[PDB]
Amino acid sequence: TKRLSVNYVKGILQPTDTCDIWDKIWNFQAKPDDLLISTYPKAGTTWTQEIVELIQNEGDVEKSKRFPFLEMKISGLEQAHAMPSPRILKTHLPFHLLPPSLLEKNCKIIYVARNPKDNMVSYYHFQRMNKALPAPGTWEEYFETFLAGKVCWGSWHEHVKGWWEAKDKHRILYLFYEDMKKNPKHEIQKLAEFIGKKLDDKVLDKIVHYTVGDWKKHFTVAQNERFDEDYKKKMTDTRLTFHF
Repeated sequence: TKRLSVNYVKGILQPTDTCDIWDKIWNFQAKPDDLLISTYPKAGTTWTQEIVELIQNEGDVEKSKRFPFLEMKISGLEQAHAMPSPRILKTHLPFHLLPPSLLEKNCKIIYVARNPKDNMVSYYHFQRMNKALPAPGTWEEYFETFLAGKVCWGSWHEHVKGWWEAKDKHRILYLFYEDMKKNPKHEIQKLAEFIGKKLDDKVLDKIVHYTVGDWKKHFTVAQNERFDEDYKKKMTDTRLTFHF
């Protein structure tokens, strides 16, 4: 499949059909009970959405009863527009580019961050499959492209940091993909509680049943030391912190 056009919009690479609708995305109309799931690409968006659906129903069979990406257009705006409330919305936007209605209405946002080395590997494969995304080049090229943030939705570093800095003054639950992998029950309960559910010592277990390090096989040691030196320079407010 031939690849589609990708261009800078407000400082980040995006699919050109996204770019073509920027003022529509920006002017997105949120509702107070909207729940937004925000992640860098391949940082757990689908997984988090499933857990959230399940949280909202608790019962696994009535869940086939509702997904739109604010920014996307093959559009996320249209599917959002015609969805009943409470809506579950998705985005890969960096925090400073979030449609302002989402903050004016004080909607609950769940951000999920993933360690950048596994995220780089996943995003590399994603770009290999997805026509709407730029050609990733070889792995060795891609490593440098990602390190520089020359990918859709911008630098991973800017992304996670911007969202982390936001959590103080905006209604954001900041989760780590690795924590969800290690201690799901603990994370599902945090998520439940953020969303307003006082759930059960045993409803958790149903969702826990029903719903890291791999990057080491892909990075050379040289790539790794270069990555870490770069990271140390970009990431200087070390309350923010990842398991690798």
